[PDB]
Amino acid sequence: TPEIAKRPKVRDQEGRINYYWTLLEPGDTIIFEANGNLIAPWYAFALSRGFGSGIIT
Amino acid sequence: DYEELREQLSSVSSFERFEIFPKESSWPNHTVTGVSASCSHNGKSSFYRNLLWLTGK
Amino acid sequence: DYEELREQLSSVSSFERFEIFPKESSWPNHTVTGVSASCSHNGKSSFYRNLLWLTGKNGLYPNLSKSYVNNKEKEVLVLWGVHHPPNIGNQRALYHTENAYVSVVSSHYSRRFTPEIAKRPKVRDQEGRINYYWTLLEPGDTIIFEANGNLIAPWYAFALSRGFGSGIIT
Amino acid sequence: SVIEKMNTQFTAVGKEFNKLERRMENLNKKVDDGFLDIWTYNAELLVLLENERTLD
Ligand SMILES: *[C@@H]1O[C@H](CO)[C@@H](O)[C@H](O)[C@H]1NC(C)=O
Ligand SMILES: *[C@@H]1O[C@H](CO)[C@@H](O)[C@H](O)[C@H]1NC(C)=O
Ligand SMILES: *[C@@H]1O[C@H](CO)[C@@H](O)[C@H](O)[C@H]1NC(C)=O
Ligand SMILES: *[C@@H]1O[C@H](CO)[C@@H](O)[C@H](O)[C@H]1NC(C)=O
Repeated sequence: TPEIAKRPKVRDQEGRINYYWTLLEPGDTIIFEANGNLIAPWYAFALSRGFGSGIIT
Repeated sequence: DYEELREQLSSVSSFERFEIFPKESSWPNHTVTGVSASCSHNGKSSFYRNLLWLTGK
Repeated sequence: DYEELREQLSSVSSFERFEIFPKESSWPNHTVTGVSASCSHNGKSSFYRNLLWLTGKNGLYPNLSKSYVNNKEKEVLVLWGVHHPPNIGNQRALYHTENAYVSVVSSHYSRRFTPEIAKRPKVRDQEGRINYYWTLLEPGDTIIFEANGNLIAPWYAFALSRGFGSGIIT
Repeated sequence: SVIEKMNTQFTAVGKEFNKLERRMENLNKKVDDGFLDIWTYNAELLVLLENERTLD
């Protein structure tokens, strides 16, 4: 649900967007519904897994 | 679960970006708008490439 | 997150207790009262030294809105409580509403709380409860603090001076 | 033998933790520091003992 509140201003915004995610298994289905405040997916992506890889800075 | 996502993506060797709901044809009664001022591109107000901020139409 | 707080305080070598909202001048339309019977001091009913259990004054609990700007070089630990009455009648009694909520926001987080009124087994003579919550506010950060009832406001929040080798033992 | 004994590190690269996950961060750190001190100890001790044994 939305949590409307005044925030300290960050990057000129007093509001916020939370980001959420899931990994959908092959053959699985996502039923996606909203009554507002939805930022819908685009360029969701298929994952090809492997190993030895990771994230470094 | 950002930290968890960083971990899930650590083992991804590749991926396929898909249009899931990419066009006005996926969203005939919703549009993409809302605050774009803080996610600008080369000085122009804009939105995230992989997400559709939907508002009513 | 008590266990997490015990860990955060394990590296604190010192701190400065601040009055954040200490007086009737910080709270002209709210007062400090409510159940004090179980937090007595030398036999007298009382309240926590670093927290202000606010109730309405003259029948009202105005939407509360306060903020603190951390204009210090140190991180500030802010503690709050949320009251969870044993009965709906005890919320009304403090002029808190049925739709009371607490909303705490800083540039890096937001959390919203609502009361969960329920009869509890009686503990230390109370059928209700108070949950305690906290955050560490970074230098230059601001907390916007709001409530529609059930708020136990901070007092003697404190600046943390960090170090190492320290911790908590029993 | 010394070369064969080490397990190529096809392991976690590193992990990030949240503000309220300090105990988890510290557990992970303890695990990394623990394993690091154990392996530094074992690596240096193996080399010192093997060097003394080799020269002997
Ligand atoms: C758009 O709205 C019309 C009118 O309510 C409806 O008939 C149509 O099916 C909607 N489009 C989609 C993709 O649901
Ligand atoms: C990208 O980073 C630069 C850093 O100088 C910042 O000024 C700009 O606002 C950022 N833009 C977006 C869309 O995040
Ligand atoms: C107390 O209430 C009065 C009347 O609504 C208001 O004018 C005043 O600003 C309030 N005090 C504070 C600190 O907000
Ligand atoms: C303090 O501890 C004593 C232990 O005998 C207990 O009887 C008393 O009620 C406690 N008081 C408070 C305020 O916690």
